[PDB]
Parts: sequence; structure tokens; C-alpha cells
Amino acid sequence: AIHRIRITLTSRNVKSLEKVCADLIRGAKEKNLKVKGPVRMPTKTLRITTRKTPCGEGSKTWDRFQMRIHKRLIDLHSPSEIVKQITSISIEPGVEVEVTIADA
Amino acid sequence: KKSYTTPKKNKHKRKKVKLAVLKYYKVDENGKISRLRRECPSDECGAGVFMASHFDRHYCGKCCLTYCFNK
Amino acid sequence: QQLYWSHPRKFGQGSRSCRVCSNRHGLIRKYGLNMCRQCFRQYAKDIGFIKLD
Amino acid sequence: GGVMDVNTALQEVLKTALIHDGLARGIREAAKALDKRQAHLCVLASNCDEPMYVKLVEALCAEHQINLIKVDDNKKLGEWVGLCKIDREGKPRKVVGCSCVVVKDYGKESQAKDVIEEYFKCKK
Amino acid sequence: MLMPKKNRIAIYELLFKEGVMVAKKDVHMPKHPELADKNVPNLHVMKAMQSLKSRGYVKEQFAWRHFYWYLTNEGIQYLRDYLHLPPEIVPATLRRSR
Ligand SMILES: [Mg+2]
Repeated sequence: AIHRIRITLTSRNVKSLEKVCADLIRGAKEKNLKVKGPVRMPTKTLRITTRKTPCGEGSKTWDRFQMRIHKRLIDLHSPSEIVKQITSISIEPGVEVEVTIADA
Repeated sequence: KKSYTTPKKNKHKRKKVKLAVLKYYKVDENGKISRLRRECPSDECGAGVFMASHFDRHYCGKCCLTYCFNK
Repeated sequence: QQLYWSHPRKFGQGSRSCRVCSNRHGLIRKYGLNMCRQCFRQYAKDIGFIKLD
Repeated sequence: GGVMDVNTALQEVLKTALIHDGLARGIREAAKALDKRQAHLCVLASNCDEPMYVKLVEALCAEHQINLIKVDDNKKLGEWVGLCKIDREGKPRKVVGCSCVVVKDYGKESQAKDVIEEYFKCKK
Repeated sequence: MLMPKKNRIAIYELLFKEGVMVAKKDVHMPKHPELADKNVPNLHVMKAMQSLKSRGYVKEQFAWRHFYWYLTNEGIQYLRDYLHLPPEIVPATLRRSR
């Protein structure tokens, strides 16, 4: 019946993630599903630092590569079919969405 | 990265002695067979394979690392 | 023929080699890349790492 | 196919029996394939070698299940198996005669090709 | 021996069934994965395809430690001969692609 259900969204580009989140919020509040707003988990940053040079010669310069990971959650209180439906729609770009059974 | 040195033992392979094929069966009356050497009673060897006779040893050719008997 | 064609290569630099160039000597194990330190600067973009520090 | 001739019977059965993996070529494989109960039809030719392995093949076909067919002219059944598989077996580079064969499995059962031996087994 | 005839035929039939072969460049791994995995070391797969390629019959690419082998028309014919198939059968690749 009515269940708690949490959707977790992850990506590296922020604008796609935020627009996806706001559209899911729209589609949820057009059915009056009592949505708990997006919670923004801390961003993660992966750092990799290497010598620039192929061989061992030169003054000793380094690169500082890093990749960022954004992650947020939204919570719904509703039956499963509507949420697995609207979830299945309105995602064009590269963004990760994972929806689970219950989280409360 | 330099010239080698001379070896004095070079011999690549054993020369793999060549034998006339099959005298291990004896016809010993008209239409009668005799077997000079038993077929290795190992379950996987099909009992159509002949066990060796050495000077005091019986050894199975197809049981690669087993069936050696001391007599 | 041979039963002596290897001896334990289960840790240390003999175990592991780059997933691209097959070299040893200076590979990145972090996050499970397993990639040579020179080979990674080459694909550091297609993975998604961008330099902005 | 032919009219049940012996000089067609070997050619007919062979061409399906290579595919049915049946032919223990040569004499030692013929022996080892007769000492197990896989054999069905056995073949020999004139003597171009040991005058006693002929006695070997007839004693062995005798001692379990009499099924022998004798056909001379070693090079003929040789060239009929003349290379390791069916294309340019007539290549003169290699044309060894078999001088013995055992069929284990006589091809896909068909077209009276095996019935030719049935026309001999109790008839000759 | 270069490999058992049993192993050869098992490799050729798999290549014909699918129409394309793949193996990582490694001589030590004890079994090929894939439908050869019950039987064959991938040293035999590499060593086999090398001979097959030197006679036409196959196109070969190599990118990050992995060979990619395609069967060409001459290969279709030779394998259809070598395996004694219904002289017109090919499950390799048959459909008009839109
Ligand atoms: Mg922190």
C-alpha cells in the first residue's frame, strides 16, 4: 500500500542532478504525495597527484587531478506503482538514479 | 648484449628409437591368440593397452605416474 | 614437457601490471584504476578527472 | 551411390564413417580398437609387409566377432583415405596405404550402405 | 603437439557458431573463459588464431591487451569445409540490419 520509499541520485555534473531532482519533486507534488525535500549529502572529491614528466628529468612539477561526486536523496510516502512509473520517465542526460523499497 | 661462449655438450634431443611395430601378440595355434604381456588393469586405461615388461618391473605406459609393480 | 613453468606470483610487483601498456613500475592502485602513471595522464579526461586546483 | 558392389561398399561406408569418427587406421590402432568391443567391420589387403600380421588380423577378427572383408590393392583404400580429411586425398605428395582398417561406427545408418555386409555375414 | 585435435575442433566450432573470437594477451591463464572454458587453455586459442590469420580467413585487431578476431568469407568457406556442415548453413550472422 502506502510505503516509505527513498530515491537516491548521484552524478558528477551538478546542473543535470539539480534539474532532475526538481523535476521529480514537481511530478511528485502534482499527485500530492507528501514528498520530503531533497537532502544533499556531502560531495565527495577524489584526488590523484602525479609527476608531470614521463622520465625522471626536469624541475619537479606535479599535476593535481580531482573528480567530484554529488549525491542527494528524496523521500516519498505512497504506493509503489506511481513512483516506479514517474521515476521511469523524464531522465534524458547522464545521471544515476536508484530507488529502493523502504527507508523509514 | 655480447658474443656467447662455446658449449661442449650440445645435444638437443634423444633420438627416439624406432621399432618394428607389433609382436606383443602370438598366434600359437591356427586361430588361437596368446598374450605375452597383460593389459594394465587401471580403470581408465581400457584394457586394450599393454603394460611394459622391464628386466624385473611391470610399468603402465598410460598411467603416467602410477602402476609400477616390483616383479 | 614441464611442470616448472611458474612459482608463486600472488603479491608484490610480480603480481600486477597496467591494464593498458602491460608495464609494471609506477602504477596507480587508488580507487582500483590499476593504470601506469604515464598512461593515466593520457586518459585522465575520458575517465572524468579534470585539473582545476 | 551404387548397386551394392564391394568396390562401392568401401567407398560408400568410408565417406560417412570418417564423419562418424569410426576409422581406427593402421594396425596397432586396429588391434587396440578390436580389444575393446567398439569394432564392427575389419578390412585387409595384399601383403606388402610382414607375412604374419595378416595372421594377426584374421585371428583377431576370428577370436571375438567374425566380420572381416578382404580387398587387395593397398594403395586404393590408401588413396580413399589418402589425406587426413576429404579434400585432395588424390594429392600424390602423400598416398600411404592403410593395409588394415577397423570401422567402429559405420556412419549414419542409411541407403543400404551397411546392408551390403549383411548380404555377406551369414551368406559367404 | 601444437594442441589436441579435440581442442582444435572445439575452438573452430565456437568461432563458427558465433563468427567472432576474443582472448586477452596472456599465455599463463589456465582455461580460456567463454564456451571453451571446460577444456582449453587460452594459449591454444591465441596460437590457433595466429595460424588461421596467416592464411587469410580472419581479421585481427588488438587494443588494450585483447585480440578481436572477425571471420571473413574465406573463413566461412574453409570452416564449412573443415567441419563438414550442410553446405549452406550459417548461424554466425544472418539478418538485414536496419
Ligand atoms: Mg568533510
